[PDB]
Amino acid sequence: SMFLPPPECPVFEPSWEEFADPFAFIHKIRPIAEQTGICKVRPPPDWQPPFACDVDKLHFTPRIQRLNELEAQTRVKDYTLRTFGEMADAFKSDYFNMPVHMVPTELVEKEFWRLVSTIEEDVTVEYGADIASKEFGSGFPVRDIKLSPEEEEYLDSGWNLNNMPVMEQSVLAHITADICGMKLPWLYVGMCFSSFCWHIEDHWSYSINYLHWGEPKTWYGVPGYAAEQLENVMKKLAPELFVSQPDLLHQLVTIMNPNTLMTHEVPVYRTNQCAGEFVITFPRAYHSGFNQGFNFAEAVNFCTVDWLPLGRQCVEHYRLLHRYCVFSHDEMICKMASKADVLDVVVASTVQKDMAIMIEDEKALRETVRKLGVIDSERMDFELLPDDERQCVKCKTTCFMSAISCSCKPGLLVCLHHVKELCSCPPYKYKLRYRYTLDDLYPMMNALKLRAE
Ligand SMILES: FC(F)(F)c1ccc(OC2CCNCC2)nc1
Ligand SMILES: [Cl-]
Ligand SMILES: [Mn+2]
Ligand SMILES: [Zn+2]
Ligand SMILES: [Zn+2]
Repeated sequence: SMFLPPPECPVFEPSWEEFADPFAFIHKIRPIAEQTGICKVRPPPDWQPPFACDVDKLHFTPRIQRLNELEAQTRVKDYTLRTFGEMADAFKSDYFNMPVHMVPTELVEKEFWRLVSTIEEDVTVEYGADIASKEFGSGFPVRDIKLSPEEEEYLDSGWNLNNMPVMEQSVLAHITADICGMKLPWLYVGMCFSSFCWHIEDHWSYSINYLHWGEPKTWYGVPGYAAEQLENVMKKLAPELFVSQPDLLHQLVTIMNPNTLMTHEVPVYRTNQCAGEFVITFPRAYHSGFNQGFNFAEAVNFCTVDWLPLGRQCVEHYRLLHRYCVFSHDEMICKMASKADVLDVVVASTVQKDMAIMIEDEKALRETVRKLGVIDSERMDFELLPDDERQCVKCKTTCFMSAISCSCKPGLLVCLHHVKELCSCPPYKYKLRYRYTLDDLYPMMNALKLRAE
């Protein structure tokens, strides 16, 4: 009745030995956590990263948020940290007529789900969300300014979210294109009820979230295997969310009661993330939540070797949806292959397998377009073109292995799945533009094998 909290997601308390290597640890808990989509990680009691900031010199531009269930919000779009904190505490204090920390978390949760489902209430809140910048930096130590001995100890921690993307078992650790959205941490300043709508990460990546300080962040998570179930429920109740969008900056997302999902047989788990704790989201695991009060979090995307095959599947799914890519998965694979001699050996082995599938798929595609009567061809360094100059006109995929052009429509490309979609000219007028021949690729494949042994 009213709100039934979902069951608790898994909570892990690794020893320092377990904890020291984030990638080994994540791989370890994966059979458990991937069944629940999210999990919480409590670091060893003495892992205590130093937090320090001047609340008067940190500025940011707030986003405003209406709180209505099923209402469309867009994924992306001046306070000091102090003036925001004052506004945030006053809001929670006045809303509940209580001291801001005496408000029970159970109560804030039940109240959140009441207020979002009521048309009459028009509660609006504000929050901060931006990548690390010079005007507002990471909450973790970074090199620059003389650091304290305590800060230096955490500079190279695997769990320092600045390091995670560039560590050795990370797969995005070598991507050329400056995907600032996916290897840089994001900073989040929350207040009571400010919420993150249901979503999955770009390219179905992992995310790792650290709550540096403040009141808890409440999470709901859904395991990856249930992603399409959830989408079907949402399509049915809010179809306006699923119309086509002109770019990445136009994704539509919404607040939705997890009990609604649970009624439709979608497994949902919850947690309250407190200061000093990590939440990890797994590939294609839907998640949402809201902040209990004034707080400060930091989060980053990442991709492990476990993720690589899912990344390929995600881009295929993006193609089916005519959804824009953040980067080319094939380009990332080939970039790594080209650096095989310095790859971690397990990484080399995993990349080799994805590359084999890529090559077999590419062979079949090239044979198909040849049979359609595309004969002329020319090598092309796709990686040099801005993304918006190499997207398939039909399905918006970022091209890299190959594409079709026609002199009839200068600058336009289709991927090889959409050869019929470029123009009315006969295919013999087309050119196949390709990055590699088979012969270019097999030394790269062999290098990976040698590195992998
Ligand atoms: F996977 C690549 F290496 F890119 C690749 C794959 C296939 C290809 O052409 C095939 C298919 C058409 N006949 C010759 C072999 N050329 C290059
Ligand atoms: Cl409302
Ligand atoms: Mn997320
Ligand atoms: Zn296409
Ligand atoms: Zn043409």
